[PDB]
Amino acid sequence: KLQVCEVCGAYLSRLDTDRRLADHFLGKIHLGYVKMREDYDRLMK
Amino acid sequence: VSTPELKKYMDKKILLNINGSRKVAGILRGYDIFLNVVLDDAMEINGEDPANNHQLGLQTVIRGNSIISLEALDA
Amino acid sequence: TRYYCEYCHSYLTHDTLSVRKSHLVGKNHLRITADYYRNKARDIINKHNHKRRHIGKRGRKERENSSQNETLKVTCLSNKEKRHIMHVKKMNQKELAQTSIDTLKLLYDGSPGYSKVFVDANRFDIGDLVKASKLPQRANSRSRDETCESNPFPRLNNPKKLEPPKILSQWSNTIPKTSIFYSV
Amino acid sequence: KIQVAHSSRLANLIDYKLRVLTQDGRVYIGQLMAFDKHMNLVLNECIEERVPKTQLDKLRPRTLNIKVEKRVLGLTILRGEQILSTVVEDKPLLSKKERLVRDKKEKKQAQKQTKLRKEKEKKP
Amino acid sequence: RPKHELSRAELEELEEFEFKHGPMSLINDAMVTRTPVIISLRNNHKIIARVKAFDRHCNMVLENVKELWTEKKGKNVINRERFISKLFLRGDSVIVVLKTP
Amino acid sequence: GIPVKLLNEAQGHIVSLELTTGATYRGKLVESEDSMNVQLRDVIATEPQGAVTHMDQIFVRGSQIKFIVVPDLLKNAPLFKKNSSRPMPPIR
Amino acid sequence: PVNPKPFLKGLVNHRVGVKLKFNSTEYRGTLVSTDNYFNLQLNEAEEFVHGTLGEIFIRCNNVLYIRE
Amino acid sequence: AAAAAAAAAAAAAAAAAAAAAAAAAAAAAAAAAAAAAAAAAAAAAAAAA
Amino acid sequence: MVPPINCIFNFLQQQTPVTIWLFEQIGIRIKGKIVGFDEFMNVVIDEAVEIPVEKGTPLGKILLKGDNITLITS
Amino acid sequence: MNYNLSKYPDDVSRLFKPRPPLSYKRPTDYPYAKRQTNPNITGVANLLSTSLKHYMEEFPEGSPNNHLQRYEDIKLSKIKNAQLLDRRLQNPNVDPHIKDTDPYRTIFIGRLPYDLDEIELQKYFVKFGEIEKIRIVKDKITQKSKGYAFIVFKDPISSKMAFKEIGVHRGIQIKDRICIVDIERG
Amino acid sequence: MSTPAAEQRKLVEQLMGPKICKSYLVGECPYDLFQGTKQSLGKCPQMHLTKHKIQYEREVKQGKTFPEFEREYLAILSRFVNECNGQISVALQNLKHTAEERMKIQQ
Amino acid sequence: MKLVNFLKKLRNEQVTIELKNGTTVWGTLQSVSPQMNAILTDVKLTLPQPRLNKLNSNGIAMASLYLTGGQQPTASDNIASLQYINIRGNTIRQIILPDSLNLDSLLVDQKQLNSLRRS
RNA sequence: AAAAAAAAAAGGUAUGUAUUAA
RNA sequence: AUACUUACCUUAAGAUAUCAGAGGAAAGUCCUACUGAUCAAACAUGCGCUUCCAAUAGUAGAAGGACGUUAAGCAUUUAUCAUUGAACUAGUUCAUUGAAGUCAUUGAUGCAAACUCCUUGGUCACACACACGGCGCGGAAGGCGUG
Ligand SMILES: [Zn+2]
Ligand SMILES: [Zn+2]
Ligand SMILES: [Zn+2]
Repeated sequence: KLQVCEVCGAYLSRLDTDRRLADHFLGKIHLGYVKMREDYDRLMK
Repeated sequence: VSTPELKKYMDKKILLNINGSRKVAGILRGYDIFLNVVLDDAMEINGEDPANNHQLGLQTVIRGNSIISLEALDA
Repeated sequence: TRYYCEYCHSYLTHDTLSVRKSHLVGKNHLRITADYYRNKARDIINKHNHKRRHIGKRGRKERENSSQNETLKVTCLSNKEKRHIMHVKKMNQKELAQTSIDTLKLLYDGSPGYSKVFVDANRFDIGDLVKASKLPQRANSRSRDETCESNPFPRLNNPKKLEPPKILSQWSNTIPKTSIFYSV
Repeated sequence: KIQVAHSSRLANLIDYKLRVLTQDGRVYIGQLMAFDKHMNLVLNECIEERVPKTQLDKLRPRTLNIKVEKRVLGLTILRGEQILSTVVEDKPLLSKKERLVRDKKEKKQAQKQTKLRKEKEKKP
Repeated sequence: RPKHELSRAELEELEEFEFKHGPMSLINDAMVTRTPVIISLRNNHKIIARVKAFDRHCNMVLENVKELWTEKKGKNVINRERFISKLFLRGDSVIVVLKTP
Repeated sequence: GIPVKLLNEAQGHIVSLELTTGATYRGKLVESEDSMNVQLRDVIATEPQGAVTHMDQIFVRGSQIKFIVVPDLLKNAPLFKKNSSRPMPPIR
Repeated sequence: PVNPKPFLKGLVNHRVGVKLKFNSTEYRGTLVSTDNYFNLQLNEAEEFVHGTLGEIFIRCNNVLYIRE
Repeated sequence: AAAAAAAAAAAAAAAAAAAAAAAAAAAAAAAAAAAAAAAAAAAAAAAAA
Repeated sequence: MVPPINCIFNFLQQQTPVTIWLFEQIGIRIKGKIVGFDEFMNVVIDEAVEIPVEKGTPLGKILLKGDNITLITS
Repeated sequence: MNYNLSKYPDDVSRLFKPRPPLSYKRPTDYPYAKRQTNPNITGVANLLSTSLKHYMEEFPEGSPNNHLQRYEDIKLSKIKNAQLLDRRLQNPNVDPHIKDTDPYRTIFIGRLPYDLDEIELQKYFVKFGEIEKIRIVKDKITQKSKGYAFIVFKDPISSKMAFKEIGVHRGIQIKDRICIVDIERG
Repeated sequence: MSTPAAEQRKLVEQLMGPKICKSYLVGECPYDLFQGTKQSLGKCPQMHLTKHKIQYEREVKQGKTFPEFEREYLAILSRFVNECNGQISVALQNLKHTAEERMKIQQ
Repeated sequence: MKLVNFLKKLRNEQVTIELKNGTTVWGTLQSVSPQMNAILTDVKLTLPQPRLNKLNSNGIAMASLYLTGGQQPTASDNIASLQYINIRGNTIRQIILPDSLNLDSLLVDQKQLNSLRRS
């Protein structure tokens, strides 16, 4: 029971609420992919 | 070897005592493994607060060897 | 290197400030260590001093002066009795440890500055620390701004009368039997 | 007073009450427990003794009685940089034989712990 | 080139070079040629002596040491001399060392 | 070494400091490193001449520390066990 | 963009003064060689604080600055 | 949601963490809607037979 | 974050003049143009003057040891 | 304690109670700002070098260094080793223990047992082809076998085959020993 | 790494001694982000040197601004964007089903 | 080469360890650590008297000397006698070793030869 | 006359979710 | 304890007494439960080896403490700086404005005593014995020596 986040390609359960997900959002993988998406948007302009 | 952990301190206005006598106050910018601390808008505190206090420069760096105690006056 | 945590007895490989900081803050390590110092602390009270005895030769004078004095009877409880009474005494000490009479906080509950002092979260000295003392709260109030304008009359069927002073369980038969006046 | 073993190093002596001299002219007296490569050591119950500036003139050359102001600080950890020299004050609460006894019993208990842990992990 | 890259023997050749060719060659040439050297410590008095040994940290073993120390109080000076046969000197106290002609 | 490990074991407890400048910082220890430089929380400060103040957060350099006073109940802490039995280390 | 070590490699066998940190004493002489710690060797040095000194070894910790 | 995650997390990453949290919640709602549509299609397929 | 020696490298290439305080025992402060530096924070100063603590004498291109450095101030 | 900002609960935190605040004692030492080692070090004087002569006339000749002679012994010994190697290097068309026929057909055997025999080596070397000449290296001071030999064969191809076969695998077993094999190398 | 003077000499040598790489005015590069995580592996091409970085970021103030670095930086980045999207597809294929619908067919 | 390895062969000799304080220690020498930590046995450690018509001696060394517990009350001059002093290495300034021992035998380091004999 | 391929995950700590009984 | 999810991270190097001689695989290395010397540790074991181990034939005493009292003991020395106005000698008092300002003055420094209380020891055995400075059983701490 989980939904894969498009950013980091990793799995996120809906029942773990937010405060656990913050650890996944502040990790190096997810934050890095967050930046790379934004960089793609930078380069599309 | 290990970097000192100032990570919560940076960008906060901080007072720190240079050697025995002196006390410098400035907004912490960066730091290194020797605790060399570079800060901006430095001011040298003295007995008379508005009077004898005189600013140093736009950017000042401090040798970690002369650092005694570092207090942040800030959140 | 490797960091051996001797409280948990479990190794952690290639010590680093991050992983070691995470382990030390960990809940399991927390319980293990706290319990460890609970035992090491209960021991010094548990351990009997057992100081050494030095027996000298009783003199001829005090043997004669102490012989005319009659021998006193000693009382010794049964094993089944002494186990229970030791349990009771220890549980009484644990009670006197946790008492900490707060009644002053109950007296001033409706004072105009009660929110700035006795709430202790919103104070100055201890106020800012409690925030960082809040647990990480992983998964699953009395604001300071109050004024006297709330609760203008402290008594409108609101308050409970002050709790009666306590009494020792042993000597509870010491109490004067009857009150002087008729309460409802 | 007390005779220390003619060859005894800082590792041989534990739990002896020591007398520690720093660069500033103050002394820390207490039981040593651990120490380190750079010789910063851990004292159990220790009291720092100090000769005031006013009593100091009494020590200059001419029975002297010095009033040595001292304060009690328990379980400290010194710094090797400050330490100057170390002297022995007393010998431990336990004799050598008794310490051999408690060492052997402690080791046996330690082995029993490893066995009770190994066989508690293995079957479950 | 930093020292942590080199092997165990490359440090030995490095120290051999530094002693043979380098600043401390002033002391080395002084040890072989039996030339007396003057040494100023940071304690502010000066030994005239002859170097039987020396080392990386500059600590050195000496023979026929002559120590010269003066003291003054309120501009009242006295010169004191103290003779020693053999000595071992820790190298952190020294500042300047000269080789006499 | 054990002396530094005992300082790491004192985190979150009230400790005292003596800096080689002569001051005294007594308060609660938040962080400590293997370089002995510590940072303390809600600390009372005594200047070398006795003037006492209060500051919420402090960071001190370990080289300037002289002695550190640690809660006494850490004396019997497991670091001081002479004969101790560790299991085998995991293979990595 | 000269750094310290090439600056000492460029000052070899040139007349250099060196100010120690204590008495404001400076040794004026022809540099001979330097170590990795910037130990100094000097020829025909003169002590200014007035004298003439044949050969000198200067340990690294006591020097304040080096000039030409 | 802000008071719960604000304590432990640094304040500078609190904003981007909050936006990522809201985005995740929206994605969860979308997945729920898709599941509901699939359920409706299954009901229609059961009614046709 | 701006590491301190990065900031010093910004003193080298930006050619800004700097005043630098020494240890409290010596009693002089140096000022000049920081050219280059080493890992030990010992720096070469071009066109440096030593001021006692404005009649100070000009020094030169001078290598100054990092052991005596207290502040480097623009 | 009241707050106890800690991992531990209230009962464990109140168990760690510190000793009471340290009483204040006025410092008996020099303030950190005043701390310095002795300044105004008198440099080495022309007057000091003038006082040198009293020391020089008293101890004109230094004691000899006998700990350096231990090193000057070993280094000179190394130079003499190099000289003996020089005596050997000047000494294969003269040697005529080595003057046997063309070196292309000369195959070198080594690590042979000192108790070995010419017949067995004639068989093991004869396995790879016909034998032209054979010579066994013995010391000049006495007849003890050095453990090496040179075998000239009728064709160089058979000598190479013997080097590869016999020498390329484990060494060729002869008597109780494994014998290495190669070309003449000289 | 053993002493602070060695690490600091390494950092100063990074400060003071085509190479392209890091490019865009904000941080990035594909590699530098994921070090220590399972995803990215070790040495990466060319050299992200603080000297070149300071030169380029100062040329941002100079404003010469020729986004050839960005035109290489799309060829670098968008490939990783597509890799992540692909991994998403693989995970979506993996997760949803199993032996699964067997029992569901049973239902 | 580490010249401290010389001091480790001076064991069981009468020596004076003259420290940075000016304090001088006469005693029988025991094992010297690689950091030059010097441990002695039967020691008389004192301070010299600068005469110069009463020039105040080291004020810190007098306190550190009385605080060893070894200074006896009736000593007229400033001295102390005690057993087992352990001295940190960085405190040592000079070491005056006896006149009898020969340096040529003790100054030969076995590692220095071992490096040359092996090459 | 000559010829041709490679063998592999590791395992530590922490957090959340589920299971181990009248 | 098991399963899944997420986060944080991964190997400074080398060595285990020295010296010398003989042997095995001209130079060097490695090796010999090989031979000698020296060193170190553990374990035993000895010395007419050294020091210490408290009254009961009495209400004691030795060592070490009090972060104990007398005790506001006795004898000393101390309580912020700057600006403006009034008076004033030729510095002093009062009022206003600003800055910082450990608490204490029953303090702090020096001097000394009395009292009270805590911890510790073989409170062992034989002996109340006119000598020229021993040779009871143990325990503690050392030094030296042999194996
Ligand atoms: Zn995600
Ligand atoms: Zn743990
Ligand atoms: Zn890159």
